[PDB]
Amino acid sequence: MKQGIHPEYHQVIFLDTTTNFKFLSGSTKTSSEMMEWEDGKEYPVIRLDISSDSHPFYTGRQKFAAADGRVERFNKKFGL
Amino acid sequence: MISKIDKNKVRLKRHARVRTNLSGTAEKPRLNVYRSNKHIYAQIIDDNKGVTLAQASSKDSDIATTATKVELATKVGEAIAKKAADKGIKEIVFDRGGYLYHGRVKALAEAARESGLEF
Amino acid sequence: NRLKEKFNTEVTENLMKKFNYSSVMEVPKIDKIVVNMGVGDAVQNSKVLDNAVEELELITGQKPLVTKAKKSIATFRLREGMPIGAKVTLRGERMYEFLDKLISVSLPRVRDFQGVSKKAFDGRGNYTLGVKEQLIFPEIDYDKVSKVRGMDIVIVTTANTDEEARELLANFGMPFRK
Amino acid sequence: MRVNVTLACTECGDRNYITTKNKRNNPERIEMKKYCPRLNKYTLHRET
Amino acid sequence: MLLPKRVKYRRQHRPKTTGRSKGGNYVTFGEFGLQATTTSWITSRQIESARIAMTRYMKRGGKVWIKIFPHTPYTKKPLEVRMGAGKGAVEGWIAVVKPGRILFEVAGVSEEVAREALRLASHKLPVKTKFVKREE
Amino acid sequence: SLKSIIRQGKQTRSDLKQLRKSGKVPAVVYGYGTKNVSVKVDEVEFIKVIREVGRNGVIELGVGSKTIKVMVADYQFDPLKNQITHIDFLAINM
RNA sequence: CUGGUGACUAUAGCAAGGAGGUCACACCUGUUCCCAUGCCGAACACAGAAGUUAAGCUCCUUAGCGUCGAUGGUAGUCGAACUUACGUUCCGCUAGAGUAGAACGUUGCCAGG
RNA sequence: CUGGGGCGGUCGCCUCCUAAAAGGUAACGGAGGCGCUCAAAGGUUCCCUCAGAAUGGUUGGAAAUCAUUCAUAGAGUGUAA
RNA sequence: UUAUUGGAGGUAGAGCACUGUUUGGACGAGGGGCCCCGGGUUACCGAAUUCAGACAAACUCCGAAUGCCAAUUAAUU
Ligand SMILES: [Mg+2]
Ligand SMILES: [Mg+2]
Ligand SMILES: [Mg+2]
Repeated sequence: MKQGIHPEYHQVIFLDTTTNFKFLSGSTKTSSEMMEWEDGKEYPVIRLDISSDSHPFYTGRQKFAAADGRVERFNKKFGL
Repeated sequence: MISKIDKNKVRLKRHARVRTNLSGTAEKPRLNVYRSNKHIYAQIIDDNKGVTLAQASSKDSDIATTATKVELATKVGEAIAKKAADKGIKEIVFDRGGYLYHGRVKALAEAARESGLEF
Repeated sequence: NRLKEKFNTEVTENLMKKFNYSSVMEVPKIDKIVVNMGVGDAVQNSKVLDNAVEELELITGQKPLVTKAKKSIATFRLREGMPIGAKVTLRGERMYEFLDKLISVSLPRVRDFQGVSKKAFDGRGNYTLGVKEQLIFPEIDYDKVSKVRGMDIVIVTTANTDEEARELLANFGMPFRK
Repeated sequence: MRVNVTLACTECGDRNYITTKNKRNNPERIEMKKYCPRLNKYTLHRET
Repeated sequence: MLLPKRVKYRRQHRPKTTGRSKGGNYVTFGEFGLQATTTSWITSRQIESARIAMTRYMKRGGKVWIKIFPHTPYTKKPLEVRMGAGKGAVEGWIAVVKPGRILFEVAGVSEEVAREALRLASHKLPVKTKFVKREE
Repeated sequence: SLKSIIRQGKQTRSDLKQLRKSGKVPAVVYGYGTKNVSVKVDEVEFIKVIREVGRNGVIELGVGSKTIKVMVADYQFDPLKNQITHIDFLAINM
């Protein structure tokens, strides 16, 4: 890599706040918050609202039930 | 699927283009350098007669030793020059073989110059 | 090297068992990742290309190579040699880090994410992914970005066929639409 | 090139060479190193 | 009226007419065909006249193949002009036919019908002709 | 399936013209088990034989003393004259 | 036999099938240094050797394609005689196309086995 | 100059065809260009290979930039051939 | 001058590998009149491809006869 032409890039810990999942990957993001790692080093921490672990599609969790059929809704609504 | 190029074929094309303007006469024989991942080979050649006057290589037992490839290259260059001196060859035209004139290839060339072969 | 470690151990084992590869060398691998942003708007305004370059530089962590038009097209008001795009080629550690982030963080951040298309293969075991916005990538900030812009991510694999490529990406944990 | 140019040696002032240039492309007086016979050495020659 | 849609050169040297036919001397698409025994230019008009005559007799039950195409343009000077001052304007399009050339091919009819149809065509054409069949 | 033939020497243009007028057809014999031989065959006899054997039918050729089974590899025909100008015979390995 | 480097119009190529790896050649492993990327150690360069014949590569088989290619005949044509015929005749030369066939190279020098 | 003259057209140079496989060869024969341009679009050294098509991919449409494969040149070569 | 040998060159003829011209077959990349994001089928099939057959002063994968240029070349003049 040419010197001085590339943005500063450093190992940072990406944390999923929802599921408390921590992984270390390179980024040009700088975080004031820094967290310890399994290895004897401390890296800046990037907090993620959602991640592969948390995201519904990845998990396959169904947040909402499927829409009822027209026959089903009719019977349920009027109790018939 | 991405194809991987054969490095020797690419350099050979480059060699052929160099060879158009470069040939070895008996008076001024061509010094060909072939460079592999592990070894460097040098031959002094007379193109008119299509004959090789002298040879030196890292794979040769005398030259073979534990050294960096550039260090070996210097040894090959010194060896070929001494052999050329025995055959009365003082003037040669350097054939880079299509390889860049840097590092190992250069070291062999420089060594031969220092030994007394005139480029 | 979390993604690389998985590839070296877990992924290699899965692929060689699946396709009965005689040699480890046969096992498919991702040669490179190229991120391409086409900016025809740059023709109208040079700044638009400059903003894109910065975004790509932040996303990939390496300076992009500006792409100049091969030919002039009147409809696009394009002149040959004009800068209309930027590209980055990611290789080695940088590639794995970007790919792991894409699957782990950037792809989740995609709005209304329903998985990536399974049909996005050239037929030669090479996969191209299109991102609607660069806001999905974690580094990019919404305040900083004046205009939301999409990107093309091309993942080049040594795999001869798409099916082998699909397995490699699935082993990496790439989401698929199915 | 739209105009004829005469290059004069800076040292001796000799108009050793004549050349052509595009005035719009090269508005300034062009300068280049040229062999000067009187000096018998290469010298800067500038358009008059 | 058969004619080339475009040509690189509208004014061309007139074709050599001496010699024998280079190609198309065998019936290849039909059961029967008309063979030229003499040399002449064949105009687009002549082809059409011969074609219309043969199709009418055949009643369109059979299929007609026109082997010759009028590729070459020919020029004519404006009337009452002196010589020189350039070549004239294109007047027509012609095919050079030499002895042996099959002008037309017919199929989907009995020989008797074909012989009459080709006879009717022959009378519209400058060259002398002979009725011919596929040879094996 | 048998037709007699006669061998030929070096021929001038006039000779071949006289041969075709006589009704004989110039021909050559080549293939497996035979060196190239230039031969002449009567047109009428050839036509009768080929009708019997067909276009690709094997024919017995009386090439001098020897008899060689041959096939018509190719033939040259004059459409205007309705005459076969030349015949190529290919020897068939048996 | 292998490799380097030359000669030759592809009969030498392409494609398809198969085989091969102490050495050699690669792929490969890294980027500390020389050196490098209009971004990228991809390449180039260099330092190496954990792994691998997968590929390249080398070898073998083949005639599908490409290439080569007769003999015979034909077109054309020099000359001559005859003619004015979209000609004829004789003599010499003699294609193109196509056909049989050839062909999955042949070799020089140097260093290893 | 001129298939009489006038009128019209033309006049130097370059490329092709006519031109009859050396060269040369005419008509008011058939076609086109030139009266420049470039300070690199010159020199040298090193490095590199196209057009097009198919497929995958967002702004992006037949066609922009990206990727793979095929592609022997159908590209390019300042400007006619 | 002829014989012998070597060479330059692209005409006649021929051919369609290129650039154009062209006839008859099949055949479709991809949707419209047509029958379902849930499939079909009686234009165009224009892209393209393929088989067969023709054309060219300014087309050429080819390619003569002659003519031309030569030869420490022989015969005759
Ligand atoms: Mg000439
Ligand atoms: Mg001539
Ligand atoms: Mg001709």
